[PDB]
Amino acid sequence: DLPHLVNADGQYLFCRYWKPTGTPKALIFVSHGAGEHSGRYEELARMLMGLDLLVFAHDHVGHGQSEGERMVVSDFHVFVRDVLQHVDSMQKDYPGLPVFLLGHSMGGAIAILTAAERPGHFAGMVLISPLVLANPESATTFKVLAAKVLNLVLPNLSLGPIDSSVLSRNKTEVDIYNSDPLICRAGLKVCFGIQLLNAVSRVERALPKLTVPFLLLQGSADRLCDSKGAYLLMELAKSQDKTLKIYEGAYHVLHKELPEVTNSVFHEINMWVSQRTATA
Amino acid sequence: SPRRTPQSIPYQDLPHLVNADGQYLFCRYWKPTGTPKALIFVSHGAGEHSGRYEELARMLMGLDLLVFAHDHVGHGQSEGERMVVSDFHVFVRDVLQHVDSMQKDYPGLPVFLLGHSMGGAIAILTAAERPGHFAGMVLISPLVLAKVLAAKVLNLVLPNLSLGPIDSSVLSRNKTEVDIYNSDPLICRAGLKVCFGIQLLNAVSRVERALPKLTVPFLLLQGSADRLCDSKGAYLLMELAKSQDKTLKIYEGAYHVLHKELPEVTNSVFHEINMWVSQRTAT
Ligand SMILES: *C(=O)N1C[C@@H]2[C@H](C1)[C@@H]2c1ccn(-c2ccc(F)cc2)n1
Ligand SMILES: *C(=O)N1C[C@@H]2[C@H](C1)[C@H]2c1ccn(-c2ccc(F)cc2)n1
Repeated sequence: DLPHLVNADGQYLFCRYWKPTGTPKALIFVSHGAGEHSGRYEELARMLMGLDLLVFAHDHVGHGQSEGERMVVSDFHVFVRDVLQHVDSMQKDYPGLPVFLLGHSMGGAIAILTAAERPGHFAGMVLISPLVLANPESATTFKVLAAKVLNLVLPNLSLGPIDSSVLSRNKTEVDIYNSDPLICRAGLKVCFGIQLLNAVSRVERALPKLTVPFLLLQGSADRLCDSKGAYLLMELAKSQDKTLKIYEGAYHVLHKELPEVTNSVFHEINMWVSQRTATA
Repeated sequence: SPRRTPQSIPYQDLPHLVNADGQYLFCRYWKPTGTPKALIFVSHGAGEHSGRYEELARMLMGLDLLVFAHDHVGHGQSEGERMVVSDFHVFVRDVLQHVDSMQKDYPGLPVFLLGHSMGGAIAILTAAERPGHFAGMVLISPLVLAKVLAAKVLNLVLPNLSLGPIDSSVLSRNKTEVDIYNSDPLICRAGLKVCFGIQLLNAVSRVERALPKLTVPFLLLQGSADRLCDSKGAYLLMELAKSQDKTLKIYEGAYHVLHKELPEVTNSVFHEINMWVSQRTAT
């Protein structure tokens, strides 16, 4: 019924496309964060489509309108494999077009790992508060063994839900988040918590070989992805073209923050992609 | 006899200004053909002078900005004992004097600051002294991160006490630019004097205290392999400044003088400044 793709595990992934009227100048894959879905990138995608980019996305397995037990994954690499499947199909239909990646939170870790798996393949990456660092209190050998032990008996045990007020200072956007039926607001399950720790460990190992151009957007008051991880990404990535923008006092969901922040975010992505699309 | 530059040119033959201490500062102007859209002050680094910003200034003048500069006291064609200053604030006071004179002649125009190394610390302190006054600041490897006090009282018995001259190869990976640096007679290549090193430590301490009140928009350009201004200081400036509009660009493997680095770096530096100032000049 709906636009979709069938992944290597035989699971249906819901697909979304924002095709410009004329010939596309470039392709851009949108990778959403944990618990959310591709429908939340409607405004960003419309802005990008207005630059003559063909925007495409899928809801990651266990998210939005895609199949899978909610916010569970056999191995974090499944997300990367599925992005590469979708990118490869699009590129076959649009040969020679440059391909960009845009990712938020966990979607940002997926984008990093996707570009690290295919060096020199992506024209650029836009990262909005990417998941790159674990809280040191949750990554100790003791806490990892405790989580692994707990995983054996109660893999679906919830770590408790977050206070949705840490997502954005924009109260209306918090209320939109809280009433979207496609968002999973249930607490992080132990088994998925371990997969996010695998994602952070894999990101850290990938940075010395990451050469893709990137734009990194980060809020200074983000309680989910600490701003210190954005500074470490700027320092450790080997990319020759890297830009960081810090939004003072902003929370996690920068593209759904206070209008002053959101307008700047859209403008900065517009300018950065536009400058690297003319280059093609 | 008429007052002359340290290189014996009468100041009456050159654009100049006289600072609050009665010292002549050599001035430089790059005025666009038509009506200027904005003003931009260029603040040079320690040991160098305003003549090294010729190319950057021509690019900015091409955006219809009126570019202006002076050689800091004790530098280039200005007066004063070489690379010595009574207090670091003298540099800030003199920038404000020049900015205030230009603004009187061009009322209502937005004013930007562009600074490299010590010139960047001057730009930060200048904007911190006048909140909401400057439209923006472009910083190229600014000086933000650091018992020579014994040597300060030992600079009463040994005034010329210096730290070793730096290895010019550390400034840029571009060998031609290193050779240009080494043969410019207006550059002071002598090692950093202890009394001046203390003033640079005062600058860094004052920059740290100014950051919680710094709100000016800024663009920060920094090389990852800079041995003079460690890249760590650029990350700390991004974190501690209260500015709502702040952008950092890191040049992987680049040295200190980014605007005179390898062509791939220099071309990006010029382009990024062009785009950043242009977007804030349209306003
Ligand atoms: C920029 O204008 N610079 C002047 C030359 C290079 C950077 C060096 C410099 C600036 C500040 N300091 C300094 C030295 C020691 C110390 F403990 C603090 C500051 N050196
Ligand atoms: C992005 O999609 N992210 C950002 C980061 C995980 C997914 C989210 C995060 C950080 C900390 N926690 C968390 C969840 C539940 C809990 F009880 C305590 C911390 N989720």
